[PDB]
Amino acid sequence: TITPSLKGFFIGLLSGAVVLGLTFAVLIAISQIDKVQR
Amino acid sequence: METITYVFIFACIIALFFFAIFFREPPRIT
Amino acid sequence: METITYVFIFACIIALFFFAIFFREPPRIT
Amino acid sequence: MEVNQLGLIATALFVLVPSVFLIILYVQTESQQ
Amino acid sequence: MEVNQLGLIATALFVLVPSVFLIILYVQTESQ
Amino acid sequence: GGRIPLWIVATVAGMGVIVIVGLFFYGAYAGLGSSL
Amino acid sequence: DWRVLVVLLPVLLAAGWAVRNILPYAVKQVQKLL
Amino acid sequence: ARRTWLGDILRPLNSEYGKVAPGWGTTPLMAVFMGLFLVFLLIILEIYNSTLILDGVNVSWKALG
Amino acid sequence: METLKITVYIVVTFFVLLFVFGFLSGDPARNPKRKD
Amino acid sequence: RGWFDILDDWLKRDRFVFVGWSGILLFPCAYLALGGWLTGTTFVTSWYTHGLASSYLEGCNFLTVAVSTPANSMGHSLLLLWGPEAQGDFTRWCQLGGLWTFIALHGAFGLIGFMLRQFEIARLVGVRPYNAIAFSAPIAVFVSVFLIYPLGQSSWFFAPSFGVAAIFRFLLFFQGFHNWTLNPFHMMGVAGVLGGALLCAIHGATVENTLFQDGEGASTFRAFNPTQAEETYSMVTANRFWSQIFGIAFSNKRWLHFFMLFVPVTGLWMSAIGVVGLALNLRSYDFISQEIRAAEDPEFETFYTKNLLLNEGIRAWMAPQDQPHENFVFPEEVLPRGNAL
Amino acid sequence: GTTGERPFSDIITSVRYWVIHSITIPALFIAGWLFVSTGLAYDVFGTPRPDSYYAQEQRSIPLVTDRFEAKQQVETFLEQLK
Amino acid sequence: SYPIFTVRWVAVHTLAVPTIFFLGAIAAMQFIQR
Amino acid sequence: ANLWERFCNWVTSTDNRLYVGWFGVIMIPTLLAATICFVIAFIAAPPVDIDGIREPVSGSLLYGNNIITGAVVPSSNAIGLHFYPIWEAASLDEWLYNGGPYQLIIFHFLLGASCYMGRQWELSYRLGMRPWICVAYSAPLASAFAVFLIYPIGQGSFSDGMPLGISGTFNFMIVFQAEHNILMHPFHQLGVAGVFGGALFCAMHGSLVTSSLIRETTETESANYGYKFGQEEETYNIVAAHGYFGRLIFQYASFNNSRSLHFFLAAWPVVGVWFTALGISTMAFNLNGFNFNHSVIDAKGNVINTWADIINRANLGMEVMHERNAHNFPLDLA
Amino acid sequence: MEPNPNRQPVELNRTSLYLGLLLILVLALLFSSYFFN
Amino acid sequence: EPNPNRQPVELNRTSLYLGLLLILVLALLFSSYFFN
Ligand code: CLA
Ligand code: CLA
Ligand SMILES: C=Cc1c(C)c2cc3nc(c4c5[nH]c(cc6nc(cc1[nH]2)C(C)=C6CC)c(C)c5C(=O)[C@@H]4C(=O)OC)[C@@H](CCC(=O)OC/C=C(\C)CCC[C@H](C)CCC[C@H](C)CCCC(C)C)[C@@H]3C
Ligand SMILES: CC(C)=CCC/C(C)=C/CC/C(C)=C\CC/C(C)=C/CC/C(C)=C/CC/C(C)=C/CC/C(C)=C/CC/C(C)=C\CC/C(C)=C/CC1=CC(=O)C(C)=C(C)C1=O
Ligand SMILES: CCCCCCCCCCCCCCCC(=O)OC[C@H](COP(=O)(O)OC[C@@H](O)CO)OC(=O)CCCCCCCCCCCCCCC
Ligand SMILES: CC1=C(/C=C/C(C)=C/C=C/C(C)=C/C=C/C=C(C)/C=C/C=C(C)/C=C/C2=C(C)CCCC2(C)C)C(C)(C)CCC1
Ligand SMILES: CCCCCCCCCCCCCCCCCC(=O)O
Ligand code: OEY
Ligand SMILES: [Cl-]
Ligand SMILES: [Cl-]
Ligand SMILES: [Fe+2]
Repeated sequence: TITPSLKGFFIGLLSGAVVLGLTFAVLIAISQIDKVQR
Repeated sequence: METITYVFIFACIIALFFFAIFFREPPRIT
Repeated sequence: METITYVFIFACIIALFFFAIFFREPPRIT
Repeated sequence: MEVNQLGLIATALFVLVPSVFLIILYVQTESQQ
Repeated sequence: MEVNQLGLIATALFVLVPSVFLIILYVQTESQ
Repeated sequence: GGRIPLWIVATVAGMGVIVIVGLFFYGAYAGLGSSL
Repeated sequence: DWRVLVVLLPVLLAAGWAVRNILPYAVKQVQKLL
Repeated sequence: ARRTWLGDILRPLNSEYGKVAPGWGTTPLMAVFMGLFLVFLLIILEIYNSTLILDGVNVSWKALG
Repeated sequence: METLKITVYIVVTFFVLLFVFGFLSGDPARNPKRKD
Repeated sequence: RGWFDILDDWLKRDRFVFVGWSGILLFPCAYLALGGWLTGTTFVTSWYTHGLASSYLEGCNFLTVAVSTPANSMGHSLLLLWGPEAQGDFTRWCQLGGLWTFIALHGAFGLIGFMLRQFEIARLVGVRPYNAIAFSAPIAVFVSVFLIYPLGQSSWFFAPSFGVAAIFRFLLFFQGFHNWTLNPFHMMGVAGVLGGALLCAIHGATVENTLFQDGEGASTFRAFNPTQAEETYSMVTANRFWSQIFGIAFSNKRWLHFFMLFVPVTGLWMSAIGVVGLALNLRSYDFISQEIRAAEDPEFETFYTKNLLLNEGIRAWMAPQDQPHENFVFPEEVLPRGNAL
Repeated sequence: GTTGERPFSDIITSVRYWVIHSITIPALFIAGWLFVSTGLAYDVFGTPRPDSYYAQEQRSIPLVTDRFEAKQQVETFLEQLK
Repeated sequence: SYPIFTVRWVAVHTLAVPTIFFLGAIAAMQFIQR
Repeated sequence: ANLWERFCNWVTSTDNRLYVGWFGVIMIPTLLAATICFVIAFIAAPPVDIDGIREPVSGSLLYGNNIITGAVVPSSNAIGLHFYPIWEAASLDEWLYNGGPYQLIIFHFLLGASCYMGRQWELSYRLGMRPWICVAYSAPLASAFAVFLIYPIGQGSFSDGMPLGISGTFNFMIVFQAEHNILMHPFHQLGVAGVFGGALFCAMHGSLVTSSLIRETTETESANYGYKFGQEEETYNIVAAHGYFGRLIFQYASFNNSRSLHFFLAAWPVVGVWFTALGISTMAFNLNGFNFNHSVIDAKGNVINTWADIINRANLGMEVMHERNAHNFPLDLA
Repeated sequence: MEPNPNRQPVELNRTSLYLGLLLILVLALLFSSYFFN
Repeated sequence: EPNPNRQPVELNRTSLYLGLLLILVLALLFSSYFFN
């Protein structure tokens, strides 16, 4: 069944996803605002 | 060690035969 | 036999020093 | 001293085989020039 | 078999040294 | 802009380090880690 | 517990004070982004 | 170049050098598979490491019987 | 041993004299630019 | 002109600190590795894993603080915060050694990020990637010593702890238990590091003492312009000097600088290999010929047998306190000791 | 040879910089001070205080000996002081 | 006209802020007695 | 054109394949003496009573050593700092038992190496170079004096100088750590920073220059053939190297002046090795590394071990074992 | 059938010879003690 | 100042094959006596 460590695994998985998705979310936003002029 | 040494020398000679026949200096009419 | 081997390698290195210094390829300008 | 008897052939080929390799390449370099 | 242990190195060098000599002379002939 | 002269910034900053570092060396002889 | 607010107060006050003193010029900056 | 019978049979398998699908093609799909495989390898590692403990998975020699 | 001692005393004195008198022989002048 | 190219644009802007795609991996991991080490050395104990104090808070100084390895009972556990050992409790995680794995793993991924950064910048500027390649050596050392080594032993406990003194203890451990000085892979490393340092000093001094007079000042630094095409020192006079002093000199500037890359990079790679062996206790501990003779002939003594007595003292005198999980109790009467001392 | 950020030399000689930072620096310093002087650091990190490395008549180290009960072990040692 | 907030500003304060905080904590520690 | 002036001119000639010079007039015989005695001793010398306790240590190949274990063994503690030339022994047999060859080798070698340094000055002067390469070599030279002369002076005996051997070197550094704790001494810590940083900057400089070689060759040839001995033009682009390294870090942590760069290369390892040679030379007078043994104690007074105490346990093991038959009294005061 | 166009001469200059022989000899000097053990 | 008496040396492929054969067959002959 769904043991304590498998629960921890999912916690770690979602926390990583939040960190990466939040990071990339912020990086895309900034790059959209502050573009380079060609 | 001695069996291996005899077989190794013999095997080198057999390889030499191969090269001496198939990768010889070709004789050409000069 | 081990002593002979150690000293042989050492003497070959000294000999190499001699050729490397006195029989080097000469540096030549441009 | 009771050393490994094969240490001698080990050492001898360890010196001989790569040294011969270099000498072969050196000499055929000179005879191009 | 209780053979002489310098037999191995004596045979190896008997092959190697003269063989290498010939190989050296042959390769430098081809490149010239 | 260039109001505070830089030599004054760097003297005061410098004495600031001398002080905290001196505090760390005093603490080697007092309190925890002093052997006493 | 209370010791956390004690610790965090100088940080919040200092961050407040820098906000107060820089806000005007930080607005100029954001506007220039198109 | 020399033509041979086997060569002529195999020919079309070596005839599309340099052909690409346009732009990003299936790159988004590739990334999905990569991410699943990372999770899959995390699980396998953490099982071996005993950081992930699962019911009925005794990571020991004693699992041979 | 006394013979060995004497020999080494003489050999060392020889080389040290060469050194001292060699550097006294106008050594600053022995350079490639300005000589005196 | 979609979001990927736009983000690429922004990551690769010329700014005071370049970011790049490699920065997404490098900057978080480098900063966390660093922050974990400063946090742990300032506040965190080693009492429950080691029976040691190890933080400024506890009374330690810069030389004795460390982030110490986890307890031997953790094995090779990743020791994730949310893992089954600490169960999400930050405090217990700290007390159990979690900061050690945190620093080591984030440091590992930071090293990758840095070498990717070297690749990324070199590609954007148009130079060859030899700086990245040179950095493989510190990578090999890090992973072999901090990861491979404790992975072959019983646990992370036996990896280096992150501290000045703790590393000193690592060196001494390796002498007494592994006889690491006798290992030819270390010896090659030594030659490579000492040889690199020698090359560094001898090349800098040669250049500085074969300069061309290119200005009138007594401070010769000002007479160099980064865009001049002309060599600033005389290779020819440097070559003559060294040929007459040492017998041989460099004559090829390219070979010279490649050799400077090669020597220390190779030395570090060699030592990494030896440490891999020591992961398995595959030591160069003994010479068998010497031991057979010495066993039979009590008048045979060499510097090799003298150093093994030193190792035997190191092990017996440091094991109980250095390996507290083993519960070694050595009564006075079994400690090896010479006369009087 | 510039990428457009403001030179540091110009910033730290400026009056506005020092109007903000003569506040923000002592504030951060005193914050860290209180983190320790209040005892909070001990509690956050689990670091023993000088009176809590050993129980009064104990000279054994409270060494963790189990991987999966390690947490409970530390908690048991701590209770042997309370 | 220089911008105030930049990637550089973040990198600088990412290091500077905890540095001063740790310095304050380490200073307090010199007065701890056993 | 007199006999002396001709001789002086040959001694200082810049046409000699190897420069002689006035420093060379001393260097050549002393180095030949040291070298010839070292080779013979290493191969064939009999065991030497290094610690003066009639416990001879075998150092040569014929008496059962290999290359790693062999050494020329230091002179007997019974001699201490007394001068022991050959002619002071009743026989060569005696001189060999008591360790005479060590003294002959180290004194000739230190003399010869000091002259080596001066000879580097001298030739620089004859070639119209700047003079300070010899100052870079003073760092290794100082280090050799420290382990062969200064440390034996402070401790009272050449029997505690470094053996002329590979395993003897290790014995020396282990016993040094037990009696001094060189590792906790800041001058050794700076020596490590000097040689680690030296290796680092060696790799850096080599890789940056190698990274920015100007394309002068095809891929079928060594790029080294793109440089010709004596060409006037630089062979790499320092602005490209600086443009790479200043972005790797930030702009102002990278050199754009090659002279400052190469001075830095010279200075860092030289200065670090000066300090480490001075570390050995001052631990010669027993001003040892930091002692934090039992520095941390708890409210009650229990000792709370740190990694320094663990170091101390290892040092104790080296202390109680070394020269195991040589101490009769409880303190190893030298 | 044409001869193979991809063939190339190989070279080793005298300095590389000296450097390689030194490498080999010093390595043998280093490892020989361990081979004899 | 080059010496005018030097000459190139040659060994053609057939001579290599002949020599290598001689050497291997000699070794195959004598090796039994070397091991004895
Ligand atoms: C590039 C940045 C980076 C990287 C590479 C790492 C890497 C690591 N961290 Mg670090 N970390 C980072 C940034 C990073 N961290 C940041 C910014 C912080 C501050 C928040 C931390 C804080 C942190 C802590 C506190 C800890 C780590 C730990 C770890 C390790 C385990 C990571 C793990 O298991 O992830 C698992 C997760 C992933 C790999 C993410 C996979 C993404 C999947 C595919 C997406 C899944 C889809 C989603 C869930 C679906 C939604 C469903 C929903 C609707 C229900 C590893 C060495 C641990 C450690 O060091 O242990 C010693 C630990 O305890 N990290
Ligand atoms: C003449 C003396 C001498 C010399 C020159 C060396 C040289 C060496 N030793 Mg040996 N050693 C010696 C004596 C000596 N040793 C003796 C007597 C002993 C006792 C047995 C040892 C025991 C010993 C051990 C036990 C080990 C070595 C190792 C090494 C290597 C270290 C390589 C390195 O740079 O690691 C430095 C570390 C790295 C390069 C790793 C990556 C570092 C990254 C880039 C760090 C980035 C820092 C980052 C920016 C943050 C810093 C911030 C913070 C500090 C403020 C090197 C070959 C190691 C080895 O062989 O490794 C394979 C090793 O583990 N030595
Ligand atoms: C102790 C010795 C040592 C140190 C400290 C060191 C340090 C460094 N070398 C670097 C580079 C190099 N090193 C090179 C060759 C060498 N480096 C050597 C030895 C070392 N190199 C040697 C001997 C060589 C010769 C082969 C090259 C060729 C380079 C570079 O190109 C590069 C550079 O730019 O130099 C100027 C820099 C990489 C910065 C980085 O990764 O940022 C990112 C930071 C990260 C990823 C954090 C990693 C954290 C580590 C791995 C774990 C935690 C460490 C703790 C925080 C501190 C612990 C301290 C206690 C143990 C006392 C850095 C300054
Ligand atoms: C709860 C929550 C959410 C938590 C918050 C956590 C959080 C979210 C974290 C995310 C962090 C974040 C957003 C990112 C920003 C973080 C950031 C700023 C990270 C900092 C990372 C960091 C530690 C970086 C490492 C710095 C580093 C080690 C560099 C130090 C400088 C250094 C030692 C440089 C060496 C310079 C030197 C001495 C000379 C070079 C050597 C040498 C002589 C070279 C030779 C040489 C040089 C030349 O020049 C040229 C020309 C040539 C020829 C040549 O030979
Ligand atoms: C004071 C009296 C004179 C002292 C005698 C000195 C003798 C030693 C000199 C070395 C000769 C051998 C070098 C040959 C090799 C040789 O001829 O190199 C010559 C080579 C010249 O380089 P160039 O730039 O001309 O050539 C590069 C191009 O050809 C590219 O292919 O120099 C080097 O590469 C420098 C680095 C050599 C670094 C090795 C030197 C130190 C090695 C010490 C070895 C010690 C082992 C000891 C074992 C016991
Ligand atoms: C771990 C962790 C984390 C992170 C953290 C961090 C990020 C931190 C950082 C931190 C920091 C970042 C810190 C810092 C500190 C610093 C210091 C403490 C400093 C000091 C300094 C010094 C002391 C110096 C001095 C000096 C000298 C001595 C000489 C010269 C001058 C000078 C001044 C330099 C988290 C949260 C995620 C969670 C998990 C865990
Ligand atoms: C792929 C990159 C991964 C990046 C971040 C991964 C780690 C982020 C840290 C988040 C962990 C903190 C929350 C988990 C705390 C555990 C609490 C609990 O177990 O209930
Ligand atoms: O360290 Mn310990 O201390 Ca200087 O002496 Mn007393 O013993 Mn002995 O001879 Mn060599 O060594
Ligand atoms: Cl001893
Ligand atoms: Cl005594
Ligand atoms: Fe250079």
